[PDB]
Amino acid sequence: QCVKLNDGHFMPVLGFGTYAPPEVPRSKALEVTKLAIEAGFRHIDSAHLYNNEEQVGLAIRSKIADGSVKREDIFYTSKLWSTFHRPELVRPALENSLKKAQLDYVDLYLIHSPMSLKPIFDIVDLCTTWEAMEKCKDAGLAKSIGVSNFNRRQLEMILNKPGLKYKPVCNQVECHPYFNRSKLLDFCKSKDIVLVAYSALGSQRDKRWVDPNSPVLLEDPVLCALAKKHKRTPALIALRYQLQRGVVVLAKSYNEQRIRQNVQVFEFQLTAEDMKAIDGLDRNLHYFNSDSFASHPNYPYSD
Ligand SMILES: NC(=O)c1ccc[n+]([C@@H]2O[C@H](COP(=O)([O-])OP(=O)(O)OC[C@H]3O[C@@H](n4cnc5c(N)ncnc54)[C@H](OP(=O)(O)O)[C@@H]3O)[C@@H](O)[C@H]2O)c1
Ligand SMILES: COc1ccc2cc([C@@H](C)C(=O)O)ccc2c1
Repeated sequence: QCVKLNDGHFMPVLGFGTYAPPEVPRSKALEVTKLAIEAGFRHIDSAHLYNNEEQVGLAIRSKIADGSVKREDIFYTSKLWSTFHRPELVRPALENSLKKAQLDYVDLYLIHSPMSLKPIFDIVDLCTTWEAMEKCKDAGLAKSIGVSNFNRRQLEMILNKPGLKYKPVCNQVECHPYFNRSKLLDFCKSKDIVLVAYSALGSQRDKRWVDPNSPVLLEDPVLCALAKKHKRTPALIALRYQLQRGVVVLAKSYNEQRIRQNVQVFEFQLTAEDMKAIDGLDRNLHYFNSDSFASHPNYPYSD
């Protein structure tokens, strides 16, 4: 299934997450992105930060060359990293991501984070960063442009700026049953901005940012009980939850079985009572909980 964005392009509602930590060889991203596309994923989420755009791009070009898909069938996202917020650095950074992937355009280019870093924090008017993003859409470098990790206030700042040409099409944010972003999702729906959920399966629990004492989302007893009722798995319940909320959902897996499993989210439905039960789990838990974000002047979870 796809969703129609506010600029008239379409986004597949289930996306493949490609981040793996540096202990995973870079060659894995090539293999698993091919597996994802063979499984039926058509939306692939990457970023300059992930140090994998060469491999993810090759995987996409590999699947086109062999006839499985056409370029126009794939929705490829990359993200502008926080050391490149100054407007003069935006287009060169996007052109670098395109060169690494060996693609002519990205379907989606996002501001990865509102928290600017020296080109150690920076201060940058994100409205000027946005104006540079609009120019990248105009140039045809990106079909669509959006943001990531923005709160309501930061999103309004873009929506209210004088002479705005393009609204962000989405806001890709941490979102799952323990931090379900209900109020932000309502705001996004009011503005025809799609919410894209990352860490929808509870994150990779990487020690750099996630406390290992935090509860493990896929062990949640309500999710396990719904998995048992539907004869599915807790991951599938958590992905289907987002789709029935009107949220576009990413899922990372580097495991061949689980990659193929995750596309089963299209094969069943949760009832109103099941959705109410999952909505009940919300507990303001963001897994990314680190001094490196929390001390930033533009930390999104300040509101
Ligand atoms: N915009 C941002 O700032 C931002 C931040 C974080 C993430 N993201 C994007 O969102 C993507 C997804 O988020 P994420 O990487 O935190 O991971 P996730 O999608 O929350 O996945 C968490 C863990 O779930 C496991 N998993 C996947 N399918 C499963 C299944 N069917 N059953 C049981 N376990 C399963 C995976 O382990 P295996 O690999 O072992 O299957 C994965 O490591 C990222 O890869 C990246 O593309 C963006
Ligand atoms: C709250 O704000 C943020 C900002 C950037 C983030 C970047 C990542 C990277 C590692 C990613 O895209 O995977 C994760 C969490 C993040 C949270």
